Amino acid sequence: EVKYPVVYEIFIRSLYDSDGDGVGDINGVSQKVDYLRKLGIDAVWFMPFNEAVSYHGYDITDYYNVEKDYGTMEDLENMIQVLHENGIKVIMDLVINHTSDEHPWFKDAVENTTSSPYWDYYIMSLEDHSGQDHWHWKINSKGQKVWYFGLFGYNMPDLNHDSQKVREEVKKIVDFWISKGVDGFRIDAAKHIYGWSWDDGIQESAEYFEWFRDYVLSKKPDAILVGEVFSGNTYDLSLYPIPVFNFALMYSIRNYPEGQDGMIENNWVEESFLFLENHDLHRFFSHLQEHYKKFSESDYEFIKKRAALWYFLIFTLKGSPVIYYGGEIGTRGFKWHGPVYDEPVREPMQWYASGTGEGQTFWTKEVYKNAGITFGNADVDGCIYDDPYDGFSVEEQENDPKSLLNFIRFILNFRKDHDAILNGDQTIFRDWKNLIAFYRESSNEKLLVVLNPDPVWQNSFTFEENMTMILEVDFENFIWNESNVSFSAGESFTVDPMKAYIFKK
Amino acid sequence: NEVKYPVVYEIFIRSLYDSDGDGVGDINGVSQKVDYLRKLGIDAVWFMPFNEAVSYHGYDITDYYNVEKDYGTMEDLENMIQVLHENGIKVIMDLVINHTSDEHPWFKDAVENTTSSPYWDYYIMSLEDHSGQDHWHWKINSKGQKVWYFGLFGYNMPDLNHDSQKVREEVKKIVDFWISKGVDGFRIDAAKHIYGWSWDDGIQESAEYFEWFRDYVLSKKPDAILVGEVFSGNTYDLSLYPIPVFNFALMYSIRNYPEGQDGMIENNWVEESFLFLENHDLHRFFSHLQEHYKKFSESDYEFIKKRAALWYFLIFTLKGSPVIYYGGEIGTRGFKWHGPVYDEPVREPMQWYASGTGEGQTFWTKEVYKNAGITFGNADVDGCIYDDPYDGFSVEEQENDPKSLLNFIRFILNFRKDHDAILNGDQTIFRDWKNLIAFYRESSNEKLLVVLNPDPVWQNSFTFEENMTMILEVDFENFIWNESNVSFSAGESFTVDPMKAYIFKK
Ligand SMILES: [Ca+2]
Ligand SMILES: [Ca+2]
Ligand SMILES: [K+]
Ligand SMILES: [K+]
Ligand code: NA
Ligand code: NA
Ligand code: NA
Ligand code: NA
Ligand code: NA
Ligand code: NA
Ligand code: NA
Ligand code: NA
Repeated sequence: EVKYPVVYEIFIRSLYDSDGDGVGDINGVSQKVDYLRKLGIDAVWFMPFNEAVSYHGYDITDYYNVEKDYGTMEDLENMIQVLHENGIKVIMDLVINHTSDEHPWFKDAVENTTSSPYWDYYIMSLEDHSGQDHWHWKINSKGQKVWYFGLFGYNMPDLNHDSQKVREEVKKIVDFWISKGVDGFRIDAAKHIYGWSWDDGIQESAEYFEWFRDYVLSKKPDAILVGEVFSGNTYDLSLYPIPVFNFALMYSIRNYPEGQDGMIENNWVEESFLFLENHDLHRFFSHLQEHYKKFSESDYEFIKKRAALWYFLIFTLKGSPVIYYGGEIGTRGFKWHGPVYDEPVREPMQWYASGTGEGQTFWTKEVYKNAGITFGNADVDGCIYDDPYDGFSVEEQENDPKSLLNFIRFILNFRKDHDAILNGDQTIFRDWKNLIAFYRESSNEKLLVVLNPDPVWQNSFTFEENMTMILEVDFENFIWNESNVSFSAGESFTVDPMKAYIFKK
Repeated sequence: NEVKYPVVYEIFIRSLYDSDGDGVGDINGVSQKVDYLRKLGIDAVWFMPFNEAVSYHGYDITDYYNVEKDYGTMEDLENMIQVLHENGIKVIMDLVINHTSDEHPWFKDAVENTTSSPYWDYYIMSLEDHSGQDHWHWKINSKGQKVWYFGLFGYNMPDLNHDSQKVREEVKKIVDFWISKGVDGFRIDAAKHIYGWSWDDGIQESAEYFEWFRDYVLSKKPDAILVGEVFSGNTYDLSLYPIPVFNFALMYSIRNYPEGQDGMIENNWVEESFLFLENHDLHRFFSHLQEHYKKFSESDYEFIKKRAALWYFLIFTLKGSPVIYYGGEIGTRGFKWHGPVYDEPVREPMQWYASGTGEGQTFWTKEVYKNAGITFGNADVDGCIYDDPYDGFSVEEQENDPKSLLNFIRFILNFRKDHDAILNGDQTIFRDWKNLIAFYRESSNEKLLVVLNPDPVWQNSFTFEENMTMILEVDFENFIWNESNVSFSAGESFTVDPMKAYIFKK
């Protein structure tokens, strides 16, 4: 009964360690269900929890088992039950573009070549493919050289989705996890299902998800589906027959954090999931710092205010908003380019003022130590982009009325009470740099949402019908209230710089 | 004998060539490397700021009328301009007039003497309280008055007040002065920000400002080169300016779609804009491509080289002045950092030698990296995070290697010199597909058809609208090129394979 649930993206390894090895785990997730519920989220998307070679989980070796680092199948079933009991759905990261090169299917294809049932699961050859783009090779025990295609590299051989066996195997994976209680799927690398290069075959990849959608919805009509199509082009995003993450809006906001004429209409993708950061990007807070060249601590409050304003927008626009774990406390982080790469935007969630306490994950500390990184005291406290006592923690923000955490909790709690946002259509009313205004309307409620992201210039509009102000936000003073004020059709309303309002019919 | 679209080489003096041994690239060093520049096929050099300034990059100026001492003397500069001129190379000065250093004597006087200072009107200053207002800063003078001032880029970069006619007169005077030194044109820093109370405020007002600036400069020197740095990927914003600007839209589009995209040329077109693939504020293009493909291994260098080469080919044949950032021609690597260093790693010592060391090699970064505790890439030892000894990335290793990026670029630039249609011609789009970029260049003296297929997989084809002769073929996948002529007739069909380019002549 909620068309546009709020999604929380969790990296299990960095959330909560329930047994002391420093690694976030599945029982750890269950132990933080109260925090999730109070945050106001409707669903969790987990980064991959299948058995996999690498820490991030995107190179899978068993689709039907749980990564041992995270726990057991029993743990997973229990956690799904706990989240459900708390009104929270579970979205599974489905990684079917490729497997690990350590997947038993692939190992068998390498060993037994054309005699292997899995030879046709992949894109393989015994003919020399040296020098060809994205082709790799292994030598099996018989000394034979086996060539295979792998867009993402030698350790991620591509699956052959022209094989009906592979399609049946995808159906079995879907069936299996639906039987465990999973509520939907986030489909990894949805851009690349087909294509002989990075930007080849988006039409064929989109077409693939017609059969996939039909199958999943046949088994579970209310299933959540979202594809990761890593493109900022609205045409590419709109091609897909399933919802996708709206990278266009995300990039637009990052490029124009003080607004831009036409921002909403120009980056609109119907039914898309709205977000500001994820496990593949610089953290949004850090991006804003870089944008403003404001890297010092006296600029934190300045940055917080701009961040909050764009969260407000994706929480009120039509579509499902996605919060990346820790985004709600302003978690910082930049991708690196060696000797570590995406670890620093996937760091331990900061529960504690001091950076340490019960359940605190710290798996990164050994990673950073072995890599020789001491910047940010990373090799001792585990985080390049967080320090003890710096205000970035759940503990420090929890009872602070001006924290980003409590703003987000406030808006998400507000959101639950308004069917026009949860289920409604949308009609853009204004789409200017300093005046974003849109109606949300379901059969039960009609709202007008307005926001001025410009730090300098006010704007105004005339009411089209009688409405009541039910929310006011002042991002510059960082205060908000729900005092009701009536307005009449024909009345002019001024929207000051960095304010937002919601009016109700 | 005019060239409307000269090839520009962007030089960071500190990182090019050290002529006196302190490890700091200097102006005499530039003169000593004039043969390399001429032979590369460069028509003009744009120098990062060489005025007296606080920081290593030069963008916080304390004297518009003197040369930074790290780089040399005014006499050095005059001789260097002479040397480049004698070699057919023009000189473009980085003109930084949005702001000065807070250590500029004008600003110091304004703070100290307030409304009695001749320079009070030069800045955006006030004795009224501005606490809490964004981009407002203050200093307290010797009389204990708190002086407030606007500084978009920060407290140490107070904005000049361009609504003041005194500041307009000062700008005229700076321009006149450097013109009298033989400077051939100006790259205008932060042209997006001349006006505006915030980062994205006042672009129209800033564009309007350059009408009077252009009119004044051209009145003094009709053939002056002008290009504004407007840091925006929006073609409408870029096209608003009455002077040429760097085409950030095309650069971002190529970086986002390095295997082509429908409408690439037309959707990112900015008339008279300067074309480029990297600069001193961006990740190096070679490194960008590595990240894009997740190909950071040395076994992938060849693969990356080929892609880099085809986009250089494009910006060397499209209408506009192409700009090469120093070391781009050997595929120099580099990522911006976010602490303890920032843009230093994309502004590292030019790699002249296979070994990393040799006469004139700059190494000013070695101390920077040592003091910041950076040992990655052995940087505290050889001064480069993003270069190693004997790794193939140097002028020495590439200069006589037939398949090097340097030899390809040098080849195309010297080819370019012989074709008036590129140097001076108009442009007419013929095809604008992901796997078929094709456009005419035509001057009164020559007509060309340029064709490129950046798609690594899918061929395409077109039909000739008139008889033309193929005068260049480039195979990027095999990394070979040739100028053996082949005639073609109107109505004849031509197939453009993946990763190939052609130039046909009427
Ligand atoms: Ca902290
Ligand atoms: Ca080298
Ligand atoms: K992934
Ligand atoms: K600059
Ligand atoms: Na654990
Ligand atoms: Na694809
Ligand atoms: Na694929
Ligand atoms: Na830290
Ligand atoms: Na020197
Ligand atoms: Na501006
Ligand atoms: Na300014
Ligand atoms: Na090095």
